[PDB]
Amino acid sequence: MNPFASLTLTTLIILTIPIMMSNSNIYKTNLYPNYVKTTVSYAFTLSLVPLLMFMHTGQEMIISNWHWMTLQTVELSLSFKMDYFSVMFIPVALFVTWSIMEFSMWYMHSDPFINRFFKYLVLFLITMMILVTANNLFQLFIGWEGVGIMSFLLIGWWHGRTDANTAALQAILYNRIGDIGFVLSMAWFLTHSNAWDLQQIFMLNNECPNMPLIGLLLAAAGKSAQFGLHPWLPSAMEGPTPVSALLHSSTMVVAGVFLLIRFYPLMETNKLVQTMTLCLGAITTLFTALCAITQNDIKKIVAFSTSSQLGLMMVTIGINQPHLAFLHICM
Amino acid sequence: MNVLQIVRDHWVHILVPVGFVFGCYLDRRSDEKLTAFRNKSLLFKRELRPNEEVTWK
Amino acid sequence: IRLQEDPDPEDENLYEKNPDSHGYDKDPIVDLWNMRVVFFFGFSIVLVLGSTFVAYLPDYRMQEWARREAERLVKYREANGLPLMESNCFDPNKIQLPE
Amino acid sequence: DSWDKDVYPEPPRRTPAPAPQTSLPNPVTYLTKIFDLLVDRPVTLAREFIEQQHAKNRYYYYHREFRRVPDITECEEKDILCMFEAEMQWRRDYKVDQEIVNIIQERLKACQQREGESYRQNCAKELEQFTQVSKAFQDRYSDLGAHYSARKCLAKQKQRMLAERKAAKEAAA
Amino acid sequence: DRRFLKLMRFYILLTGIPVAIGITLVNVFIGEAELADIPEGYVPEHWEYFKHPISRWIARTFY
Amino acid sequence: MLKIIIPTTMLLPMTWMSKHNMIWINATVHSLLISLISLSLLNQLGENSLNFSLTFFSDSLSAPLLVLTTWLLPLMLMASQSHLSKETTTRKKLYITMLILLQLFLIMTFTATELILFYILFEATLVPTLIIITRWGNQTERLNAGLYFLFYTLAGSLPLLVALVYIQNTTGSLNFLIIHYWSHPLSNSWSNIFMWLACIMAFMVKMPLYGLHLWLPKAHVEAPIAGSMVLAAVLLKLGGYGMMRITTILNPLTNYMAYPFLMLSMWGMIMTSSICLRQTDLKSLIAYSSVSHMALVIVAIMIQTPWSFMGATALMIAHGLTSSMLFCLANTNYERVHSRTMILARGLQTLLPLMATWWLMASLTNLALPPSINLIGELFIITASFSWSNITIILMGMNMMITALYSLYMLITTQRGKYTHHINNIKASFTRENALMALHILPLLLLTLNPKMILGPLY
Amino acid sequence: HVTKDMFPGPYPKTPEERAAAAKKYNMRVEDYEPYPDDGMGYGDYPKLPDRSQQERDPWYDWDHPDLRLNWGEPIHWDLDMYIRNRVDTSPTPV
Amino acid sequence: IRWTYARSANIYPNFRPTPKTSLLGALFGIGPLFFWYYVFKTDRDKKEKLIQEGKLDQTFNISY
Amino acid sequence: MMSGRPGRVPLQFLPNEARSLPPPKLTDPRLVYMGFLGYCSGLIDNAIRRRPVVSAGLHRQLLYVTSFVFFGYYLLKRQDYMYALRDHDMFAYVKSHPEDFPEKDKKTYGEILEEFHPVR
Repeated sequence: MNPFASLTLTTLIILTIPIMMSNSNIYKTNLYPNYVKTTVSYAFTLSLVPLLMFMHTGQEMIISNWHWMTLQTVELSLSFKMDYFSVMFIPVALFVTWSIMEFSMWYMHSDPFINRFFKYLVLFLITMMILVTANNLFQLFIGWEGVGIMSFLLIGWWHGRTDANTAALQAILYNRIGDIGFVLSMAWFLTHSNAWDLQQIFMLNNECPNMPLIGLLLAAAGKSAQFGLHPWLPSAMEGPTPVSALLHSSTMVVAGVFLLIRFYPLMETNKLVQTMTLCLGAITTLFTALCAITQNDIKKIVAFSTSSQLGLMMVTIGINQPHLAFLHICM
Repeated sequence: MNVLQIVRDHWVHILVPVGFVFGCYLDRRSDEKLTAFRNKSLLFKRELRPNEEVTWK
Repeated sequence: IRLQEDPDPEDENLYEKNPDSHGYDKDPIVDLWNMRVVFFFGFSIVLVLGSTFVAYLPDYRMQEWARREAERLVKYREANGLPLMESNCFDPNKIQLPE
Repeated sequence: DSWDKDVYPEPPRRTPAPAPQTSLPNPVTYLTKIFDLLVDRPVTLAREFIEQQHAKNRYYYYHREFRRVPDITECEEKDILCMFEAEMQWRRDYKVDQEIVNIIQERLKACQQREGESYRQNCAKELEQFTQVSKAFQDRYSDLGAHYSARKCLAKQKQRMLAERKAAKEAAA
Repeated sequence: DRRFLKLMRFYILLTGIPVAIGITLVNVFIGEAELADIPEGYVPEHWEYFKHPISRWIARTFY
Repeated sequence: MLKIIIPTTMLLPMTWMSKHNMIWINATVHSLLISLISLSLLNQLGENSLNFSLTFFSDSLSAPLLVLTTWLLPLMLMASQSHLSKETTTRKKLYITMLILLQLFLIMTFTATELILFYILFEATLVPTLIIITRWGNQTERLNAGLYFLFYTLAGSLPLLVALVYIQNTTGSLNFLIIHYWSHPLSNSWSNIFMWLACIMAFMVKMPLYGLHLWLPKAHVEAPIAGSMVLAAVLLKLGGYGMMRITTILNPLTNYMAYPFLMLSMWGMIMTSSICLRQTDLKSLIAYSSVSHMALVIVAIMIQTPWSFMGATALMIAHGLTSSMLFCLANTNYERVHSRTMILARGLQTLLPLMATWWLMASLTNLALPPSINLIGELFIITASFSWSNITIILMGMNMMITALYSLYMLITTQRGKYTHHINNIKASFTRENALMALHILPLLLLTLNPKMILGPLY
Repeated sequence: HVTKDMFPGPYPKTPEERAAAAKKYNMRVEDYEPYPDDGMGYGDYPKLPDRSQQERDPWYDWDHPDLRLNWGEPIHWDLDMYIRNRVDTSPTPV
Repeated sequence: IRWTYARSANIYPNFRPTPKTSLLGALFGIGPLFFWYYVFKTDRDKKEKLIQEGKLDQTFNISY
Repeated sequence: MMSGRPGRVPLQFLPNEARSLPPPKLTDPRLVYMGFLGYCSGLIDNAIRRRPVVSAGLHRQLLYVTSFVFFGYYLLKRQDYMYALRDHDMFAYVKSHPEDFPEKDKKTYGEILEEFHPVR
């Protein structure tokens, strides 16, 4: 317990250091993309070690250090729950971003703001890591909106791109539709369960999570581009090609799915709510793939496939395959 | 070095600081007006030590 | 033209005759002095030392005392076989109920 | 630790001592070893400076006390002196009662991770202990309103106590 | 726009690093205090019931 | 509080006999000093309000508003420097006098002990703003703007005066401490409903409430910029500070007659936010945005829950910093383009880098990114409203979604896109308005670090 | 530079005032057609074609190609939801 | 300026008390408030009717 | 509420009976505010007369403040006299009529049935 949890805290702060150097205007804007390479590759390098003891003894814990709000009966503090899902996803996420922005250095080089560009991928990375390394829904909400507004800015990378602005406008709009269920779950947990941290909610034995489960389902539906909340994910392809090999490639879209497996202790309780997931996931698999079957693009088709895939793992969540779904996401 | 202008320019600049200390003078001209129950609330009924002769001022 | 009025003067830009100015006023020497003093007072001790003042304020609403006193009678309830906290804030014996 | 198990009960920790029968030696063991003696060692002696500097000049801070005053029940109507004392006493008791709920939630939450997947069967004791505290809290301070006061809680306590008094006579039949 | 940004950090750090140095120095040259049982014969002053000496100093001089 | 009152009134002689060019420097520096002195008011005990004097008292509700006013005062001082250059010195000092007088009345209002004394300075703020709105406005309609703003507030103010003096004859005192401590249940007698009513529409007319808000779009979009911030940032919140006060006695009536105003508000922000999305003038959006944000506060106070009150306080302070920023932001564009049409100056990111940021998180704080205090106030309202009624969630959740819809819309229709090639007067962004936005935004993130200071006395 | 005659007037009834608003609003006499007089307050503003900015030809030398508008020409009362980013009225093959 | 002035100023001078306008004024006026009044009143009455005898799920709710 | 009370000698500013009351203190904020009224009146005088406002003829200014404090002083002495008379007939009539102001016993909070309205 001397390694692992401490190492994770080291990993999630060293990724912020590029931003701290960026805002300090002491960094050199020329090699900053390459400087970003070294940070992400190193942050990936220190991301392997937290796996080692999890393979060894499988220890899991929650880090809650600095108490933010007391709010009478409900104390609030920044808190990361490192479990199976979070621990091995960080190297998977870290390895992906290091490679994709390695490619993006050669690709995304004919633009004046490549320094500002690579900084934005960094600002996605800590928001996504805030989401996955979370212990109460509010921090996950912090990452949820952070990546959503991050997509808004990244999709609209060309502020003169009218289509990208519309896609970004649709990008957050559908994402805010998802948060309506997040807010619904947020209110129910603070009222019926009177808790925000993940641990208490699961073990309070909320054997009537009907409305929260719908709220959780709606949240994942918006984030994971379910039917009715799908078209923003294809729309995000309008931005630069690396941006399509980014947040919406396979990173941000699965955040809602990660929320679904997160709440699997209570997710299995209601067979009804258990059902409607694999339904909507199944329709996405057919419909989005059907659109990609007769189509005239490359990124769009594989974007439609991603939504079809994004419909796949949470179908398994609908059939109570949480860990298997998470394995599928990383694959 | 032009004694007239230096005071004339900055003589208005002390107006707020003197108001502050004046403001701090008279708001605590108020406590001795509202003495009433001193060390008389049983929650803070503290026996006066011989060294001092007052709870607060 | 019954109303003899001067034409609308074009708005002046602070940087035409004073490119290095700070957009505060016309005369330069006080324009820097204005900029020096607002940039001083604003983001300095009003902001920084103000932040330290609130962050390092003394006990605000006494929650450290709450925890310290809470731990004391948490032990007391757990010591002499008592529930951590009863259902009546005020002792039901002193309250003289009607009828 | 400064806190004791009577306040925060920490379940005892056991260590499943390994047995690496595999040909390859474990990579974790020296990975934690190197992490120990390249990071912990500089900060251990650095902390020794911090602990020794605290001993060089150790001042003191005490705990604020509160002498109990008559309750609102024994306080006088329209008398602003005594019932203010009871009011403030009631508000402090509310703050302590809020923190009692905080501790029992902290103890309960600590239980869940300690038992891991066995939280369902091995956290019932802490859950019911919090449950009765929360139920006692609900009839104590809940539903009072944003403008809660000692007299408002006393009315709630009297309302609950007269309802059960009527129920007790009903149960007597 | 760059004149902006260096003016902030200069003026922010003008009192930024000194108080940052002062707080860190206090934490490693005076530290904090420890709990007591209120030794009899001497009532704690208004600033005694506090952990951080800066917080004690703030209450000492102003509150 | 005279340690704040005395220096504040001392700003008048100093600003009235300073040099013809030092009025801006002198007023800005010492107002900031007052803000630093006012920062000491953040200290609050457990539940005892700081009772400095017989006629002045403060708690965790008054001080955050108090600091907001004092911190704000230099912000219009720097904002007004732009368009007040072309004026005579005597009239310029008159402008400063109105702002300082407005500040002085604000501090006395929040620190007032009894309701009648609170009422006198509360309303007294109408006079300084009436001169500011009318005398120094820009367009013909400002004359109709002042009357609309004056009568609307006054029409509700007078019934409160009758009810307030009626309190004194019945209870025996109007002091807030005694009223709350001697609080008694209010009967449901038909007279008591109007008794309840007369103490309400005074606070909700200036909130503003849905229906009784038309002065808000007719004043804020039309007042001078300096008057625009103080109107939106604090003056609307004067109803909030009063309503937490007056609700201590008006119980248990609030259970019944909250309804006709509740869904009047609950359908309100969704309706108002829809209007914001479909504006044509820039400042009209933020004005319509302000009432939309103010609407959730009305529900927060009226529902009478401790969580909502904390959410009411946090949203109150957060909205003030926000609405001041966007109004300042619109003023910056209006000055160069000499209009406030939204699509007149779309696509200015390519020419305004730092502004495009100042658009960015100002709108994001309007979108209320986590963990900005806007959500902390907003989310607390949601939990309180949900505990009151589950079906509440869809409405204001849909509202904050249509709130999200427009809150990027001017970002798209002012910064995103292509410049207008005929426009050639967008000069280098002056540090004055530039640094103005910095002083707006940094306290927002600074308060985000330690929000525990702005949830009011219920925290 | 501004006057009532070129300001938007009341609802036009007589054909001469239809021509009067025509020169003010910068169309021809036959190109002026105000909204229905149902009391909605539209008045003298003409009912321009229910089209969107996406329908506009990109190749034409627009004075505002960012939204495909030209200086001086009349614009639509409901232009705001009928611009390129917002709802579009362009034909669909199906 | 013709669009803004007609979209902001010249609606009331061209406004008419036409029965149609009053009709759309009525159904979009008091209509929705009475809609949500009944909905929330019905929800509150249906919600409240079980609190006074203990038929709700409130055991783990001591925050409000 | 007082022009009909017995012994009220007409057209007599301050009764000899009133001299038993504390004279207003010179520092009295009510009194010093009336001095400011004299100061403000002086500035108004130079404004209409087109004079150097603050720095204009001090003799005209100093007369205004000196006059206002004086007529302020006796008005403040008459202030408390009438209020004292209001508080004099207050208690003498209370003692003279005891039965219409009965003494209320104590019925402390522990016994009142006052209810709690559920704020939900």
